[PDB]
Amino acid sequence: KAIPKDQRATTPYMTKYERARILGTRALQISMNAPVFVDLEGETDPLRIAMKELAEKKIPLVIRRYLPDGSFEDWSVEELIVD
Amino acid sequence: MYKTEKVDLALNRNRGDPITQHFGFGNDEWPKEWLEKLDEDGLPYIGTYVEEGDPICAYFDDTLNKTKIKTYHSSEPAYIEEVNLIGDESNKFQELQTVSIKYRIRRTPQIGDKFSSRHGQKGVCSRKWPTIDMPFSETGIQPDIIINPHAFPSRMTIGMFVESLAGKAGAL
Amino acid sequence: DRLLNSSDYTQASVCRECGSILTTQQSVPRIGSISTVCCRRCSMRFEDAKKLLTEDGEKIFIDDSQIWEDGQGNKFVGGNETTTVAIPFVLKYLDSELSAMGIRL
Amino acid sequence: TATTLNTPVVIHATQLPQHVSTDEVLQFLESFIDEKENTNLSSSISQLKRIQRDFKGLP
Amino acid sequence: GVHVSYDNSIRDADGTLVQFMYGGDAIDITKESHMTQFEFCLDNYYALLKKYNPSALIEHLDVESALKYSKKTLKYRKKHSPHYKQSVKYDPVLAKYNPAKYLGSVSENFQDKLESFLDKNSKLFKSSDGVNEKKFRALMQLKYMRSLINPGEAVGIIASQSVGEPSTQMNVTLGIPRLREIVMTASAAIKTPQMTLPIWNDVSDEQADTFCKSISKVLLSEVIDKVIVT
Amino acid sequence: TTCQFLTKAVLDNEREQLDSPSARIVVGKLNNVGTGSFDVLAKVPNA
Amino acid sequence: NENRETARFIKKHKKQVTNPIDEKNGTSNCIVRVPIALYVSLAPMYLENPLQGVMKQHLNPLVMKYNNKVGGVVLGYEGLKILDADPLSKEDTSEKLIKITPDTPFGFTWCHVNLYVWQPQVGDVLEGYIFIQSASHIGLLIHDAFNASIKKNNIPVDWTFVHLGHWVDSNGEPIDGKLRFTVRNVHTTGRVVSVDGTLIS
Amino acid sequence: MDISKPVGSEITSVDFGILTAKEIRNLSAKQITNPTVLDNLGHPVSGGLYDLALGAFLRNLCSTCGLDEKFCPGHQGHIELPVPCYNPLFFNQLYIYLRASCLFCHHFRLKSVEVHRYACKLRLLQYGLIDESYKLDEITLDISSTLLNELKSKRSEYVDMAIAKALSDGRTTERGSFTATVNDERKKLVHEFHKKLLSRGKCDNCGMFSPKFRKDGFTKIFETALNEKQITNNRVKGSTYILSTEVKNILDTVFRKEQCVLQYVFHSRPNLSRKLVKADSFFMDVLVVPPTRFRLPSKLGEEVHENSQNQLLSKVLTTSLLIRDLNDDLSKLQKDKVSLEDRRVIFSRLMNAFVTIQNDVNAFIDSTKAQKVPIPGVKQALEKKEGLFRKHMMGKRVNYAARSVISPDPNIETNEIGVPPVFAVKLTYPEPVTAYNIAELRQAVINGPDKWPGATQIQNEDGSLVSLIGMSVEQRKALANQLLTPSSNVSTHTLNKKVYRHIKNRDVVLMNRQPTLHKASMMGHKVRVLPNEKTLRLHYANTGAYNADFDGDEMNMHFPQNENARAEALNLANTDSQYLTPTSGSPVRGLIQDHISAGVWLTSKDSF
Amino acid sequence: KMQYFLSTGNLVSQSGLDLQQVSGYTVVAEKINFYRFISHFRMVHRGSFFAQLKTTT
RNA sequence: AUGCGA
Ligand SMILES: [Zn+2]
Ligand SMILES: [Zn+2]
Ligand SMILES: [Zn+2]
Repeated sequence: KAIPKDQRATTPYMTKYERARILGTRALQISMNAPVFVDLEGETDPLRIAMKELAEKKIPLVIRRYLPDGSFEDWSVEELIVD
Repeated sequence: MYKTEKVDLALNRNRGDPITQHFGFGNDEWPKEWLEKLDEDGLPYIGTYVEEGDPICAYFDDTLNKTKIKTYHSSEPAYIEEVNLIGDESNKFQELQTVSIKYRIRRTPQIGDKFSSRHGQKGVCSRKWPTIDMPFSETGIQPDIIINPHAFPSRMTIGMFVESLAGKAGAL
Repeated sequence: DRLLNSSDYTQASVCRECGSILTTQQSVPRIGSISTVCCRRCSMRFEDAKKLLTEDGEKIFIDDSQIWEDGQGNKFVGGNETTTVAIPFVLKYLDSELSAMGIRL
Repeated sequence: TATTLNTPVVIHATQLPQHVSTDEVLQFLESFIDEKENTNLSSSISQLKRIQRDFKGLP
Repeated sequence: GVHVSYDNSIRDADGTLVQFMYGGDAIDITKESHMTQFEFCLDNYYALLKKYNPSALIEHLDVESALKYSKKTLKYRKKHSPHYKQSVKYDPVLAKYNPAKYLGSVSENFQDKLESFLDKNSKLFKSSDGVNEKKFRALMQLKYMRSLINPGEAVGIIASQSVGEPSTQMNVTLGIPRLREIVMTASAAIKTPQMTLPIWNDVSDEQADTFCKSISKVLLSEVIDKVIVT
Repeated sequence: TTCQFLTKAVLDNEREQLDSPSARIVVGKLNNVGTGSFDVLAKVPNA
Repeated sequence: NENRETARFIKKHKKQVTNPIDEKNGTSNCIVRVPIALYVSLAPMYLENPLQGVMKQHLNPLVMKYNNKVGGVVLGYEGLKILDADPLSKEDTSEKLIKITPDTPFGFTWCHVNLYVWQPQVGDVLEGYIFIQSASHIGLLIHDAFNASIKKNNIPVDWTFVHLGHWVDSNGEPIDGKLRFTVRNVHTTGRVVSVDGTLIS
Repeated sequence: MDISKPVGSEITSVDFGILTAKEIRNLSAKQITNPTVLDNLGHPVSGGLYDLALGAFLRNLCSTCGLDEKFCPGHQGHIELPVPCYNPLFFNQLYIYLRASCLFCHHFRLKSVEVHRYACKLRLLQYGLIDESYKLDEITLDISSTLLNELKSKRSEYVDMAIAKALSDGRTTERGSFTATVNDERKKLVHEFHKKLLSRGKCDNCGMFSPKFRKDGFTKIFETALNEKQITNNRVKGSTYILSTEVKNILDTVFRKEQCVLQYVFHSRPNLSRKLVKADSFFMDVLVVPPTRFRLPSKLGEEVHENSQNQLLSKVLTTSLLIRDLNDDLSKLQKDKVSLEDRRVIFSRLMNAFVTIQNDVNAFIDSTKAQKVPIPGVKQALEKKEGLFRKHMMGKRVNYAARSVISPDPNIETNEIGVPPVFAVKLTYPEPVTAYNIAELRQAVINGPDKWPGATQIQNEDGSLVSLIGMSVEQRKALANQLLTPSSNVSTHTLNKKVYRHIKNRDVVLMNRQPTLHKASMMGHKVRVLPNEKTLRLHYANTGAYNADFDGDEMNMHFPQNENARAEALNLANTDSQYLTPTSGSPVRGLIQDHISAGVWLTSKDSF
Repeated sequence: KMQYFLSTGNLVSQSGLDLQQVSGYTVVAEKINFYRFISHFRMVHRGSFFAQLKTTT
C-alpha cells in the first residue's frame, strides 16, 4: 500500500474537506491537552486555536489519501498547499 | 385557553372492596406545603396559581398508607378555574372519587403567534414594536398592526384595500 | 455525530471468536472473583470440556445459573447503535448471523 | 479501572519466551529498577528490590 | 455511493468506476460561473492576480507539460479542426495529465473559448493595461485548476438533488411522468415513442410531405365509408 | 423487499464489505464519503 | 467427525514451556523473556512522551501484576517498539506517525516488547521463609515477593505441631526459615494471586 | 458518544450465514419449555418466556448474566422445536431443490458432467474470471464413463490453469473477486443453472422417475403418483403427502452425493470455512428465544399490553406441548395394541397437529403466511414500508435538537441564528476543561444552570456526572474552585473534567427546514442568543434557500456535540459555502421584497 | 351499540348499506369556533373511497 | 391512525 513519496501523484492542495477535518481533529486534540506550539494569544475556543495552528502549519498531522485500491499517500500539513 | 381535566379513580373499580383512595391525607408525612395549593380535602383552591409539578389533588390509599398526589404536567403555569364533583351515573360512590378540574391558561399576544385579516393573508407577529418607535401620523396616532405592501402583489388581496378604506370611512 | 454519536451510541459486547454481539455475557463474579466478559459460543461445558479426552486453570467462568464454562474469555466491546443489537434480536429468529470482523486475530 | 485508556486491547508474543538466566534476570532487574528510580508501582519496585535482595541471597 | 475518487475519477462508494472524470473536467459548478467570463475577469484582472498569485505555487507543479501537449495537440488539432476515425494522435490533455497538477490540462472546449476570446480582444490586448494572453491566459488556467472539484465530493447525491428538487416546479409525455418513465422505470415501452428524421437539404418540402403521407400506416377501416349487411 | 434481498444474501453466504454509505450508517461506521473519504494520522516525536 | 476439533482444543490449549528447577535445586525458571506485540491507546497528553506515554498508561501499571495472557505477573519490560504507521521510513524518525481513530483525539498504536514474566507451573520446587504457622497452613514468601502457603492437608501428617502455634517437622524438630515444596496450585482468581503449595509431593 | 470512552476494535465487515441448532443449543442461554408467562398474578414463570435467563427483572438479575435491567444487556434463550419447520424464506428454495433431485437414485436429473461444468463455472465466478468462465465453454469432445471422466479431467485441468493464472496475476485473491458485473454474471449463471435443474422431467443420471411435487402453499408438500405409461415406463426403468423430516433425510443424502459441485453452488465466493452444506438449513429443529427485554409488553406509564411475540410464541409452546402429548399418545400407544385403529384419529392428530404447529411457526415467522389484522411478525418488522431500518435506522430521533416557529431579523448576521434564551439555557456543550478555558467554564458554573453562558452539569474525568440543576450557587462556587483539581486515579490520570456549558455566541448550530429536498436546506449557522425571544430568529437572505416563509414555518435546530462536526459546521455547512446552488450556480441568497424596493428608491439618481 | 358506532364510525352491517367506507361516519363537533361549529353542519363529503383514488377528476 | 402547520 505504501505510495513512494517520490511517487506520490495526488493534488498538492488541501481540499475543503481535508482542511475541515484537519482543523477539527487537531482542535479536539488541543482540547485534550495536545501541546500548543503557538501563542494562545487570548483564544479560548480550541477550534480557533487549531485555526491558528493551520495558519502556521505547526500541526504534526498527516492525511492518508486512499485510492479505491487501498493504496494511499500520506501527506503532511506542512506541504499540501493550504490555499 | 381553557384545558379541562378528568380525574377518575373508578377505572380500577371492581367490587368496592379495596377501594381506598380519598382525597385528603393520612400519614402526615406529606409535605405540609401541599396545603399551599390544596385544601385539606385534596382539591386546589379555585383561583390557585399552579405550575407544572405542583400537586393537582391529594388523596390517600390505605394500601400505601400514604397521602399521594397527582402532579400537574404542563409547559406553563395555570390557575385553577373550576373544580367539579362528579358522583353522577354512580350507584353510590359517595366518596367522590371522580373530579373534573378546569384550568385557565392565559394566552398573551406574542412573537410567532399567527394573526390574519379577513382575507386569508395570515402572518405571525415578528416583534412587539415599542409605541415610540412606531411611525406616528399627523393625526397623532400610531397603528396597531403594520402589514408590508409587497405581500399584496402576489396575493391580489385588494379586498383588503377596500376593507381598509371602508372601515376607515365607517369609523369616521 | 447526529444520527449516531448523539443519539443511541452504545458500546456493546461482541465475541472476538464468534463475531456476534448477542453471545456475549458477563461472567459471574465472586467475593474474590470479578465478572468477566465471555462469549457463549466461545466456551466449553464444564460437564464435558473434553473431560473424556482431557486445564489451564483460570478459563472457567460462571453463569448467573451458576454454571461453569471454560473459554468464552475472548470477547471485546465495540461501538455501534443499539438498534443494531436489536437486529440480532430478530435475526436469531431469522436464522442468520453477523461475522463482525475486527482487529488482530 | 476497566478500560482501554489504561489497558491494551490485545497483546501477543512474536516468539516463544526465552528462559532468562538468573544472571540475565538479575541484569534486567538491576537495569530496569535503576532506570525506574530516575505512582504506587514504586512500592512494587521496592518489592522487586526485595526480589533483587532475594535474588541477591538474603532478604 | 457515488462520489469523487482521489484520482478525479468518479467511482461509487464500492469503487466501481462510473466516470473517468466529472463531466470530463472535474470542475465545480459553484466555481464555473466566471470560469467562462473572460472579459469580466480581465476588467478586474489585477484583483484576481492579487488573490491567486502563482509565485507561491509555481514551485509545486509543472507549467509546461500540459502547455506543451497543448502546443503539439493544439497545432495538430487545428490541422484536424470528420469526427470519425479522426486524428487520434492526441487524446485531450485531461487524458494525459492530472488537470490538478500541471496547469494547462484543460478541456479543449475551454481552451478554445479562451484563445478565441484572446484573439477577439487583441484590440483589448491593444487596450489592456499591460497583460498578455500568456500571463492572462496563465492566470485563467490557474483559475481553472483552482476551480476543480475537490476529491471526495458527494457528487452522486448532488446530482440527485439537482434533478429532484427542481422537478417540483414541474403530443409526447412531458414532466414528471416522462422523467419517471426514463429514470425511475427505464420502461422499454414508452408511452409516446418517437423517432426524429432529418430530411436532406435537397428534399423538397412538398416531396417531404409526400413522403410523410407515403409512410404512414393506413388501416382498412380508415377507408371505409358505409357498411350494409343484409 | 429487504427480506428478499436478505434471502439472496444468506443463500449466497454473502459478505458485506461495508462500503455502502447506507450500510455503513447501519453499522455505526464513519461514512466513507467526503471527510470520511480519508484518514488522519499524527507525527509524534520519537525522542 | 468430532476429533479434529478436539485436536483444536489440545493444540490450542498446549503450553509452551516447563520452567525447570534451576540446577534442579533452585526454583523453576518460571521467569522468562518473551517478545510480544501489544495494542495500546495513546492519549494526546503523551504526545511528547509517547514511549513513556505507553509506559505510564499501559506498561507501568502492568509490572508486578498478573497477566492472564502471559500466565503470570509481569516482572518487567525490555525493548519497546512502536510499529510505524508508514512504510519506507528506514525505521527511524526523530518523530513517528500513528493512526488516529476516526472519532476522537485518541491514538491507537502497536508496540513490540519482550516481557520478563514469572511463569510458574505445577510441580515447581520452591523455597520460602516461613511467614506464619496456623493449624491449617504455613505462610512463606518467595523472593520477598510471592505469597506461598502450604495448608495442613497438603502437609504430611508426620509433621508435628508445637503450640497460631508452631509446627514441628516430620523428623521431630520444629520447622524454621525456608521450606522446599512442590507447587500444587496457584490461585489468581482473587484480587492478586496465591500459590498453593504442598509438602507431601 | 464520549471522547472519554474510545474503542479500537471497529467492525470491518459483516458476514451473513445460517445459524445452526447445535450452535443454538450450545450458545443458548436457556431452553424455554413452559407456555406459562406469569404466576401468582405477578411472577416470572420458571423456565418460561419471562425466565430471568432472558434478562433481569424485578430486581432479579438476568439469570443468564446476573445483571440488572439497567446493567444486564440481556440474553437470548431457545426452544427445542419438537418438529422441524420449513423455512418460509427458503420455502421457494427448498421446493425448487426438492423437484430438482432424482428420487430413486437421489442424484440430480442433469448430466453429471454437465454438473461438473457448473462447478467449474461457479469456481471461476468466485474469482470472477468471467472471460475464462466462458472460455470453459470451449472444452469440447453415447459418451463413455472414461470420456465423461475425461471431460471432468479436462475441466478440472481448466480450473487448475485458471487458478494458476489468477494467482500468478494477483488478479484475484483467496477471498474471491466481487464486482457489480461479477455479481450479475453470477445471478445470470444461477438462473440458467436453475433452468437446467427444472428441465429434467425424469432422471437422466439415474433415469429414475421423480414424483411430481405439489405443495399446500406454506405447510405441506405432496408426492404425486405417476402414469401407468410413466409407471410402466418405470417398469422399463425397473398427491401423497411427505413429511419435512423425510425431505430432510433424503436431501441431506443428495447434499452428500452432490456436495462436490455444491461447495461452490452454495457460495458466491470461496468457502474458506469448508462448510458442509446441510439440509437442516431450510428446516428449524429449534427456535431461539429473544430477550424479553426487547419482547417487553407495551407498558406506557402504567398500561401493560401483552407482546405479540409472547402470544404467538405461546402458541408455539401450546401446540408443541400438544404434539409432545401426541408423543405421549404414541407412548400410551405402541406397546403393541395390534388392532386398535383408535390411533387412526390420533393419526389425524399427528398429521393435522403437525401441519398445524408447523404452520403456526410459519405464521410466527410471517403474518402473511398464516390463516383479520393479526399481530405482526418479524418480517412485517423493520422492512416493508417505514419500519425500523427506514424509520429508526436510516432516520432517527436525536438529542440536542429543537423545533420552533422561525422569525425574521435583519439585525443579526445573515449567517447566524437568533436563539431565544430558553434554548440558550437548555442546550449544552460537553466542554473539556483546560488551563485556557478554566476561566470561562468556572464562570459558567458560577452562573449555574439557570443563567446565561452557563452550564447545567459537570462530568468528572472519573466518568461520574454531577448535575448543577439543583445545586446552590455556593456549592457550584465550590466546584468552581474545584474545576481545576489534579488527577486522582492512575485509572483516570489521562482525563480532564468536563463542563456542560450552555450554547453560547461562539457555537455553530445546524439549522434545517422541512423540505429536505436538497442539501442547501440544511446549513450551519453561527449561534447568537437573543435576549427576550421565544422564537427562532432568522435573516431574510436565507429564506429562499430553505424555501421558508414566516407564514408559520417551523425549523429544526441541531447542536452538534463533537469538534469534528463543529469544524464541519464552521467550514462545510456554513451559509457562505452555499453561496450558489450546485444545480446551476445561480448563487441563491439575496435580499427580498422590501430590501429590493428600498434599493430601487435609494438608488434613484434623485436621492440626495 | 349505537354509542359505539356513533363514537367510532365503525359501520358494520350484514349488507354494509351499500356504502363505500366503513369508517369516518362520526365526527368531533370541535366547538372551538362559532365559524367552525356552524360550518360542520354545512360540510358534505364525496366519501373517503374517492379520497383514496390517485386521480383528481 | 385523524387531523393539523403546510
Ligand atoms: Zn464466539
Ligand atoms: Zn442478561
Ligand atoms: Zn437421479
